[PDB]
Amino acid sequence: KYVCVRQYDLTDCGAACLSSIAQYYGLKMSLAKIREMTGTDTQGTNAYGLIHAAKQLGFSAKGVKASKEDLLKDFRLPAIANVIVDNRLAHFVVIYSIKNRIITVADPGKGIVRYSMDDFCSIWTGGLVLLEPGEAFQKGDYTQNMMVKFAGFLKPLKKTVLCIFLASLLYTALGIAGSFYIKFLFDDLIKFEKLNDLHIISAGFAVIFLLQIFLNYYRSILVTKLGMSIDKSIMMEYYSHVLKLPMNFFNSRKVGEIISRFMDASKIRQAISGATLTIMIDTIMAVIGGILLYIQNSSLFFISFIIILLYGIIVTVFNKPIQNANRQIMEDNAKLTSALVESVKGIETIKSFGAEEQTEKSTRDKIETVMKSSFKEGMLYINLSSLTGIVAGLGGIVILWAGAYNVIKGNMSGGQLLAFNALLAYFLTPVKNLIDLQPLIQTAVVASNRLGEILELATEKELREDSDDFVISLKGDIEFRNVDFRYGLRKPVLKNINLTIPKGKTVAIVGESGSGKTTLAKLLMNFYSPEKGDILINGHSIKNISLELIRKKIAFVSQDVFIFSGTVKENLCLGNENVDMDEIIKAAKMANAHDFIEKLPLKYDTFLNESGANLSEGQKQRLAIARALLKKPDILILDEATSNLDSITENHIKDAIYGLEDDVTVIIIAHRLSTIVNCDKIYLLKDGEIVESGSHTELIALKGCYFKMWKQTE
Amino acid sequence: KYVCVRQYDLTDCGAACLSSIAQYYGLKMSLAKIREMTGTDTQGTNAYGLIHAAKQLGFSAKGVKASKEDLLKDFRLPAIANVIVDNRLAHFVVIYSIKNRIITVADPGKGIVRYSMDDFCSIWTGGLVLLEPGEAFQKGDYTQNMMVKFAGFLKPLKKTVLCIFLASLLYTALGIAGSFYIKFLFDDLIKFEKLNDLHIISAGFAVIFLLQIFLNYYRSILVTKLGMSIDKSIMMEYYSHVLKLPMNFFNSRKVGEIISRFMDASKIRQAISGATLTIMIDTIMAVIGGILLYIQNSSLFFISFIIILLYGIIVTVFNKPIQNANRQIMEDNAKLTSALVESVKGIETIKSFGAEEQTEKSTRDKIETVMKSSFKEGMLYINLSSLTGIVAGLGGIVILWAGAYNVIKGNMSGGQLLAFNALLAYFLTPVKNLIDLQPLIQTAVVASNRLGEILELATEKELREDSDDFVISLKGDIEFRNVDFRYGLRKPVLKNINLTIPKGKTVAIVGESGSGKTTLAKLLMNFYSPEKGDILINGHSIKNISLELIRKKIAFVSQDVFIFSGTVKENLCLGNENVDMDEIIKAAKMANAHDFIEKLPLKYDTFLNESGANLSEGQKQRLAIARALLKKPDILILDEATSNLDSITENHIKDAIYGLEDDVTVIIIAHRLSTIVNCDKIYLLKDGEIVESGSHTELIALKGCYFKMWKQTE
Ligand SMILES: CCCCCCCC/C=C/CCCCCCCC(=O)O[C@@H](COC(=O)CCCCCCCCCCCCCCC)COP(=O)([O-])OCC[N+](C)(C)C
Ligand SMILES: Nc1ncnc2c1ncn2[C@@H]1O[C@H](COP(=O)(O)OP(=O)(O)O)[C@@H](O)[C@H]1O
Ligand SMILES: Nc1ncnc2c1ncn2[C@@H]1O[C@H](COP(=O)(O)OP(=O)(O)O)[C@@H](O)[C@H]1O
Ligand SMILES: [Mg+2]
Ligand SMILES: [Mg+2]
Repeated sequence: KYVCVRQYDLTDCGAACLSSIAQYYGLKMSLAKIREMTGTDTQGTNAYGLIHAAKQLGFSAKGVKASKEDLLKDFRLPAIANVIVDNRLAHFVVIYSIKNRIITVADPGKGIVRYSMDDFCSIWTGGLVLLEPGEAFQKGDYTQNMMVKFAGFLKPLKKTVLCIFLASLLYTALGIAGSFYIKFLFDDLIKFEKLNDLHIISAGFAVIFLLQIFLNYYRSILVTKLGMSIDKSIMMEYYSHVLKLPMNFFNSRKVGEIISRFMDASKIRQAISGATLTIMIDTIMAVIGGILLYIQNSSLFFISFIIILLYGIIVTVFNKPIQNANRQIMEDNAKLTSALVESVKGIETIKSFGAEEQTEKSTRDKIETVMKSSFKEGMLYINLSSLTGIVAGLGGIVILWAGAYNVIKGNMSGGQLLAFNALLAYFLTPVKNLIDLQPLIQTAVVASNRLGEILELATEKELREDSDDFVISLKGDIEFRNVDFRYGLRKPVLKNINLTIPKGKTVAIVGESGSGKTTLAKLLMNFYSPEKGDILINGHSIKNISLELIRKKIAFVSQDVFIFSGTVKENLCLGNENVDMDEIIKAAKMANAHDFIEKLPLKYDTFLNESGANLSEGQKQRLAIARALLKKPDILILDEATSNLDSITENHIKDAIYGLEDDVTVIIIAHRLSTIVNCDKIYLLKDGEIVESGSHTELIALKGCYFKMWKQTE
Repeated sequence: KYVCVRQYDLTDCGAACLSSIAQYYGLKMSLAKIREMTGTDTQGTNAYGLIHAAKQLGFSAKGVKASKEDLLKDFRLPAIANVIVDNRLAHFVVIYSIKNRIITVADPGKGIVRYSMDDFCSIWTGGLVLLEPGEAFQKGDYTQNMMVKFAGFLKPLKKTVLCIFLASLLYTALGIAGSFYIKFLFDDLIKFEKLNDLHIISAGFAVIFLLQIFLNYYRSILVTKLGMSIDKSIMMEYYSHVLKLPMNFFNSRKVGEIISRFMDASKIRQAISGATLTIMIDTIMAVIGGILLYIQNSSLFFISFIIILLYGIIVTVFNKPIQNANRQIMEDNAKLTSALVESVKGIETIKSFGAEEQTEKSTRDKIETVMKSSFKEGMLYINLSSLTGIVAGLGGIVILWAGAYNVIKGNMSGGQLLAFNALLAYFLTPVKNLIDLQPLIQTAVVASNRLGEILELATEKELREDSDDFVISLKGDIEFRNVDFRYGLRKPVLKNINLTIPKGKTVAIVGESGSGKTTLAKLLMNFYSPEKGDILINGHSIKNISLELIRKKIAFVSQDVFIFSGTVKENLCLGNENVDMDEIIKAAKMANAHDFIEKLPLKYDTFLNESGANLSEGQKQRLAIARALLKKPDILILDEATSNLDSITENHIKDAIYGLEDDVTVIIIAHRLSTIVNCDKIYLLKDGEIVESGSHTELIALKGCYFKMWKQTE
């Protein structure tokens, strides 16, 4: 069988292909784990990541660039081929069989498809990855059934589910009892002209219906409460786990990918609470209805069974094409909305270049594509509805025909036929719902896998080693031994930095843009870990210091500061909750912010709308600096904290942090060389290694890269 | 009556309040016209904007701060009051009546509400705007009916609407004829034991049903085609008008506000093609069904009429609360999504400050609020469904009861009762749909107004003056006369900006961040117009040159560069539709971009994913510079176009610009002073003024702000 693992996101096509190959060869594991192994980033994965993950997964993989002629030759069928769609997006596919000019490929985006050779090589890039099990490829099933894990949420709520079951049973029994009103009307009351009996029986059936309505009300309230509880539990569990995952999880994913998993909570709930309750109620409901129908007449029961069989066959046949059309519509709508967002976000360039006519044409073409996909799905739905209506109406007419024939033959009465028509609802609707549960359960299973593969990921605290409790301070020499680092599986950023930062000293790191300075700042702060080597504080390894203390004694002022929607009192007290106002005022004094914030409306409680969109960039930078010095750190890192600020405020903060109390280490990452000349030591980093060090005068005396940069920049 | 104009967006509370006041006083205008009159930006309007718009509208408006005791006294009741909603939003409300300690206020976000004086004063800021009509307040109704305007898309589609109407009439007639099968069964066939007649009549009714199904198929296909056509037409008209609007429309609105009308298009279409057709079909079909039911039996028809009256009353009663609950749910979901996006985007700061615990608490609280709103709406729906089910089921039971009574009394037969039960569908479903049209029509009207206020806005071309056809190029001295400017209604950016760029000589403009240099760059390109004075080229006013020529002969490289999703060639040729590859290569060389593009996969057709997300900042900026020089301009503006470049590329672009042929004017807006020294003339901008002009030699010698900044920044 050709395994085709669906891709959950837009950037895990290669991971999906590798998972498909592994499952075909007998190894099934989490797709999130493989996506971590392949070094998948926000820009998808590449061939090298696939080969590396296959090699370290047990396979014996290799890469090869081949033309169309090489495909005619013989080799291992299950290979991964890099393809390009629409002179556009680059995907990966799994070739499963090279037949006569026709190639079967599993594409994670679409499914199992057949491409003729010519168009395949038109879209297939020359790259190719060959896989084959090696010496150590122990087969396994390292994954867990995730519907059971989420269904375990029903254990605390067994009292609510039990009441729903009883209410549903009583509702069904009352409805079945009340469906015989039409039988009692024609066979007994109308025929014999009984009036008092008519009134009494009608009043009794009205009371029965009112009881049925009350039971439905109670059951609906209970079901709504159960669904809300399950939704809240699932969303809160997912969010609580996500907030603890390491930093390499957030930089390998987009905001949309993380946020969209919340809808998966409702998708799972719709089958955890809905599908199970529907099954339990409708199985007994349909069994009772079928027994009663067979009691009424066997032939009519068989006719109704044939009707429901035809309905189920039609629905099962139409299942997959409808979901394919829905996926295509979703893709087209995403493309159209992305184009609209891009064209309205860069409207200034379009206006300047006079491209308002071609943008309109492109948008119209995308709208046409969306309409074509919508028409395809609508035609599918119309065909399905027409077939279902034919089946239902012709079955009803045939049931009436056969019932009239049976009444004529004397096998049954007219009231019995009308009672059969009434019980047809209580027999067919449960089975109809049971059949219709199939599309919901598949979507719920997909969402359960998508949301629960993340829950298996180890958090940041679980990956840490054993910590030594005798360390209570981070004051001391900061030693960078031979440190390697690379963001995932890209080219290395840091190669052989080996430096020492003395305690209580103002140290500066300068270099070209995109050279590995912010990377060093994040490495010191324990975001990510060095691939090779160690980082030491006061002679102690960075891995042996508790994560809570390491994040509480190191303050960061990033290049792209972030301010959350809230009061200034809350934006300046993100971590701690018990802090005096005097400390906040003192912290804002050194950042040249208190005078600015005082001019704002009210006091240190003004709400910052839209992540501080009313704020300006320099003001937010001052706020971030104030927060950093408010944290009272042992090490303070300023990653270009004065890039936007004017000369006066920059000088003010420079003299403020220059004369700080206590032996608090200060590191300043600078792009403009003239900004800092008074730093105790200056480190020159060019392409991932330090080349020069010392005081500013010392590097000037020693002719080298620093002097050339100073001369060409000043 | 108390007028309460609801707000269409999140930033038009003050505009909605002013519109409500005007409508209360007899003047009705478009909300978009008022919104642009108030100077509403993306952060909303304030008291000054409302006062200015009211004075422009003929009112005699004033602004004053009021205390709690001030409300005790008497003043003009219809006044706008600034309030603070949930310590987050600076909203505006319209006070209408001051009753005994209870204040009636129209809030555009909620409706007409009543606040206790204590609670209001707790949520009411001291500010107050008093409005009163002046000498010139000629009333009117300066707006059009958007529903009638959007109903004009049915004119070319009058043939399709006619086919649908005829098919629906035939379908309804066939169904009404086929509903008598059960009447023929019991009164004629079963009673008299007719078998061959039974088979013949059953076959005939089956054929009738098949014809009905075919008619439904054809009508559904036509309806789908009609809906798709109308939706596409509305969407394309809206986008075509939006692309032609001035820039003050695009920077006063968010991206979401502009994009959200593409769903309003579908909302309008749902009533353009749904409401009219439903009315036309259902009125006639309900009339026929009611006449037939009255023919069958008068008392049962009256019972069914009472049933449908009760259903309509219940639906009308439950209309408003359901939509209020839905709006509340939408607001809460939007808040939760915004919080989730904020938390995910700023995960680095949360981790660095160890604030995962409190972010989880805030998200849980927002989830709880969402669940509360969801439960309120669910309970409203449960109550509505229970009442409707009671009415329907008890009506059916009562109809069966009264029909049996009439059959016993001899006023009708059993088959007549069964036929009445059958025709109950064709009588009750039409009126049910007509009653259910109310939520669709109101939402469609709101969406139509929202989408059509924009279409009344004047485009960029319509606001221009007469164009001089004798102007063919913009090569000449560029004179800024006494020029004032201010974005929207904020603090003015330029005061007396007066300067002269010589023809063909490279000139630089320097200053602080947020000083008003990019504003000058936009002003020279007809984005926005100066409040006072004129801008001239070669003695010709900027307002007398065709907008097509101005945008064609001026090239702009903004501080932020936008790259559109597409091949490099398409981006480099955004405006012109015809150009040879040699010029593209030549332009790329002088911007130091050709070498980078060569190393990319493919040569120049490399599609740039996600608006060029693959490229770096320097690569994007070099590509934009290449595009601008490819434009072949007469004036080239570089608004900080060398910031992200390294020194080598900076020098290459610098001496490429200095090596430009022809007398092409070059303007360079520079932040770093050292970046430009060789410019022919330098203008210094500090506060909306040029205080010092000249080359580097004289400006350094002359003591002033430029000398101080050069000394303190180098
Ligand atoms: C909650 C949602 C409910 C929605 C339904 C809304 C309606 C609800 C209420 C409906 C009741 C009122 C509607 C009319 C009912 C009688 C009509 C009829 O048969 O015609 C006859 C009624 O004249 C009579 O003789 C009266 C005797 C009543 C017969 C039994 C009716 C059973 C309905 C159960 C009662 C309702 C229980 C209420 C429970 C809901 C007239 O023709 P006749 O045969 O010649 O009459 C002989 C005497 N005569 C010559 C003097 C006239
Ligand atoms: N989040 C990320 N994911 C993948 N690669 C990154 C990320 N951030 C930076 N890089 C890469 O690492 C290199 C180092 O950049 P960085 O150290 O951030 O520059 P700077 O030191 O100027 O802040 C860059 O060339 C960039 O391509
Ligand atoms: N899109 C806008 N809407 C409203 N006000 C703006 C907008 N852009 C700029 N401003 C205001 O006008 C001034 C113009 O500054 P600007 O020329 O952008 O500075 P710079 O030359 O450093 O880019 C700014 O101080 C800002 O407050
Ligand atoms: Mg950086
Ligand atoms: Mg600028």
